[PDB]
Amino acid sequence: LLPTYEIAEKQKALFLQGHLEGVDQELEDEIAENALPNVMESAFYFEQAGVGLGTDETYRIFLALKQLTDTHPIQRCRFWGKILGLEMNYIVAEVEFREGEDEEEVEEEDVAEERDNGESEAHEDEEDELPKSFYKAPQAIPKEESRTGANKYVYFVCNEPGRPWVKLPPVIPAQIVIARKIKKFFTGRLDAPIISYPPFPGNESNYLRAQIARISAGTHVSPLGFYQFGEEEGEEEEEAEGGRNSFEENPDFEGIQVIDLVESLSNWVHHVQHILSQGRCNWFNSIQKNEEEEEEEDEEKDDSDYIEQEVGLPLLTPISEDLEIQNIPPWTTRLSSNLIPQYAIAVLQSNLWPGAYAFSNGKKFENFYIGWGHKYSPDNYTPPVPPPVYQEYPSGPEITEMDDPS
Amino acid sequence: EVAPSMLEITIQNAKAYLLKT
Amino acid sequence: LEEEGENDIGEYEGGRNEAGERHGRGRARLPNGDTYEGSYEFGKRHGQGIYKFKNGARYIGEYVRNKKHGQGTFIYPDGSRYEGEWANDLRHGHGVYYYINNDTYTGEWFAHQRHGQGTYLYAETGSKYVGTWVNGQQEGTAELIHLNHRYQGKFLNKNPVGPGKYVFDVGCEQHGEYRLTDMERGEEEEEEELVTVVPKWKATQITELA
Amino acid sequence: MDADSLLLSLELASGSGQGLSPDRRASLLTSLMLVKRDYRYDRVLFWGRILGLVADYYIAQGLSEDQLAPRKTLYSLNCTEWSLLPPATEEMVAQSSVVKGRFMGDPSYEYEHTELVVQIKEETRLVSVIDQIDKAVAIIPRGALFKTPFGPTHVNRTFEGLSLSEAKKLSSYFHFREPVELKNKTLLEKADLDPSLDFMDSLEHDIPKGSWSIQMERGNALVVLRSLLWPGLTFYHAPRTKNYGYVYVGTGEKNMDLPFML
Repeated sequence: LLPTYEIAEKQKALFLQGHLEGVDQELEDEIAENALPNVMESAFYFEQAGVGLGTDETYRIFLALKQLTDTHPIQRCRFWGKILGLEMNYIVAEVEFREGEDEEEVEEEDVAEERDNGESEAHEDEEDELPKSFYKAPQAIPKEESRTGANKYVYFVCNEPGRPWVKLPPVIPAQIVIARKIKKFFTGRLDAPIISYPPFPGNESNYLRAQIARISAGTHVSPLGFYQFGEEEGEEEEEAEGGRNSFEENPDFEGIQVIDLVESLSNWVHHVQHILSQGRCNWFNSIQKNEEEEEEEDEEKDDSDYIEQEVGLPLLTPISEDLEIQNIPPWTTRLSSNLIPQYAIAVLQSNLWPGAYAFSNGKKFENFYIGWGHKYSPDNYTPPVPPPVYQEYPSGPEITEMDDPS
Repeated sequence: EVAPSMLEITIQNAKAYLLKT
Repeated sequence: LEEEGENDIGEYEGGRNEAGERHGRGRARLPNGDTYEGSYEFGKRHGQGIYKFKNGARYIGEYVRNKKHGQGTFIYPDGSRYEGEWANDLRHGHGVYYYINNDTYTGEWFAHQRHGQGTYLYAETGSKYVGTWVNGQQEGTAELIHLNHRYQGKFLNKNPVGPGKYVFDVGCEQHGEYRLTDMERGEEEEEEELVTVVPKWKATQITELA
Repeated sequence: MDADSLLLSLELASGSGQGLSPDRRASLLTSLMLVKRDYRYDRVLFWGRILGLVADYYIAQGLSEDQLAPRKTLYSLNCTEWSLLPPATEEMVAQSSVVKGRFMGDPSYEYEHTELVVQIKEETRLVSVIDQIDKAVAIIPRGALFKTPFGPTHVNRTFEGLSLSEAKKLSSYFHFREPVELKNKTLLEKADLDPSLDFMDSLEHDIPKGSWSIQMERGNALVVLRSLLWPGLTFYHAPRTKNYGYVYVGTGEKNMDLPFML
């Protein structure tokens, strides 16, 4: 009894058409129209690019997205890519859900916040009181809301085609900061803890979500003019602090020539919002206190508690302005075949994230990460230094023992 | 006990292979 | 505050010797608002006692001639505390400091400073710096141990230096070196330009556990 | 990764996603058998692809009658024009060890390093990177080669492929080079090994431990061994057949963060 047969009996669930003898054709018409990506055409174009999986694995994920789209009410889907691992790889799909059908997690924070105010009552001993610590811990950077920022794109991950897909947990700004500060493999199991320095507040599923978001924020690129900002009428006075977080596909996209897409880096524009060093896509002020508390602290505000607003790159940025990795261009452009300029397609290679590739035949494009999910660095990944030891309470008169009078 | 020679080990391996059914 | 008012004695409840000085176990309220409860000798503190300061600071331990001595626990008003030996109102010997954010330092002490061998555990991360301490700065051969790994090598001014190796629990070691690299020129306000010495790891070989 | 079954090798090693274009695939298929006659090689192995910033180095090697003999390295920039490469020495590696980063893609490009200014070519860097990968993460299954008592090592014509149990074990895969740790092995360990089959160093004792991520693509009908010391390396094995081979598609940089990574 071989594991070749175990996948074979698992994948035949994909290959076999379901026994839908009694399911309405109108319901089948409403389902099988707009919920699917052209993974198969993408892999051929990435086969033109010199990357991508083989056919048989691509058609198996092409099957796996059918059962995924049939089980869940998916509005739009795209094959995000494949992140390899120690025991098994991860097959990742980037999707968008329908309105009003989201499985909202019903307030898991309501339980965690009610386990610290355990006041002890009815104990009368009014001597030897402990000096209470004035250390207010720095505020944890709040998670981004659904359909916004790094949490805008929902990701499902399956180990193999024919296996059930599993929902990735949403990503945390503390997770992204630590995921940048660490560098670990994936073990093929999402329940494996990330045992690293600094410690990751989550399992491998949270680290996979953080790595995918970091790849998406810096590799997902589109041809210039493919995507355009929506023309919202009436919001001309609210552009001071909030950037444009929405984009739409341009119906008038005639198309950039492949030779222009290769010779010029500026014809490729990113289509996913950048993740800040705070760990968000939109900056949050951790010092913004309540208005009822600000009215009494306006006379002793020091100049050491200001946090500079982390402003990242906006939407639709050319890849030529991405940071050069020690005079190395962050993106590699080449033709799919140098002997033919007419049916060259614009092979784009992410030097910042090895394994991330984007094609363009002139009109169609996709982004596709097949790697290990790790950021390229010219030097070593240096583990962080131990934090500096906090300075002890100074030995002033309140620690110097007052002398004994006669 | 003297360790068996490589010639003797190959002889035992050859005898056992011919004893395979 | 150690300049005694020789005429301002303050309140005292306890025994006295033949010369009128305070002797034996007694409780004294000093004029600075501080309180003491412990044994006395010739009008001076000796033996076990508790000195509670005005702002919330408090020492529990032994005293020798108006000076803290022996084993003692001082709980500072910021919520931090120290438990260990004392000598002439100074942190001395082996002792444990619990910091303001549950950080735990355990090791030797010398003149209110971290000295000798010491283990500093960061509460937020869980990493422990085990090694030699010189004037409260990371120095000498030391181990930064965190979870599944430990770096074994040298430190200098909280910036680890020189050759070293990382030992992981999976069965491997990574031999390399730390190079003190000075590329961060702070554009901050013009106050005491701090050379932010950034140590960079440069590995040379990877070995198994022998 | 034989040239005769290069198309099958590329289709099976495409599970790592780092395939090749049909332009480069058919150019490789034709050019390896051209290099095979032009230098009179017994067998030709496609080494893989070293990615660059402008062009990609396509590397392949040729072998003599002795399978353990030093092989001859050739490289290309468009899978058509193949140029030979010089062998590496100790001074060759010691110079090239100080260069870090990705390859530019131009063989005449030169890297400058300050020693306490040494000029180090990219073709100089390419040769050492190829030889460092060849000495470290080369894989051959057990029983693929047999060593005659006369000294030369030949391809075992009776090799039917590894079994299903042996394909899941790291000890059944051996380094495709001369033994190093086998000489340091004791006589008691030498008594249990076949001199004609176990004459190489096994991947079980590879330094560091856990450097191989062995995986079951299509359920161990294809056995995929991905190197963790060198990212982008994928070795495919099909049990009960003669299909085997390894391909490196990457930047040619060692993962010396591997203790940090595991």
